[PDB]
Parts: sequence; structure tokens; C-alpha cells
Amino acid sequence: QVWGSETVASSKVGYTLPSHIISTSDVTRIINSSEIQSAIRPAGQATQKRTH
RNA sequence: GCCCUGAAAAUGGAUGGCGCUCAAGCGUGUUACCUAUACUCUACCGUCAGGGUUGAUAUGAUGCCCUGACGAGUAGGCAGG
Repeated sequence: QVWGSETVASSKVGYTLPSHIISTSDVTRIINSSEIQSAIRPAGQATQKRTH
């Protein structure tokens, strides 16, 4: 009641709970899930071989 | 051309000094040699730029790795400690 929700507004005048700029806090889950992994080029080596 | 006269200033003194006379002087030529924080190569430090790298079961993604170039400095500005 004191801070409000999606049903009770805030119990404070003109106040709403803050919104998120990103829907999840796990960036690794987004990268690997289904769609980015099908649109990205194959990976490298994580360390380049010293040439010449 | 060289040398000499012309050419006299005050502490004792200045091709830098010693000294040098078919020079160790002058003009000119042939080479050899001496080595600067310059150049070339290599290592390391930092800076800048271009790239690679979030796959899960490990520790830093302002992280790690690759490659190239660069490095003077008062007044002054900025950054990291």
C-alpha cells in the first residue's frame, strides 16, 4: 500500500514506481537464447595467434 | 702566392695548453680511423590508434589478448594516482 503496485496506485499523490530501461539483469541470457545466436557470425579464438 | 716592413698601452699569459720548422704551418688531393640522447636492429615502460574476445563449470568486460606508430619542453590546461 505505501509504495503502490500495478493495482493500488501509490497511496502517495502523483507517485508511481520506477520503470526499467532493460527488462532483465542477465545480459548473457539475452545473447544466447534463440535469436541473436542465429544472426551472428561465428566466433573467433579469444586469443589471436602471434603471426610473424 | 707565402713571408717581412708598415704594426705603439698599460698585473704575467695565451693557435686551449705543451710544443711544432722536408710541420704537428699554409694550399690541395687520396684513403683509413675516432663517436652524439642522430640513424638501423632488438628488448622493456608508457601513450595513442586499429582490431580479437561473455560460451558454460572460476576469480577481474573500467578485463584479457593481437598489431602498428609515437615519446623534448617554461607559462598553461587536462588525466591517473
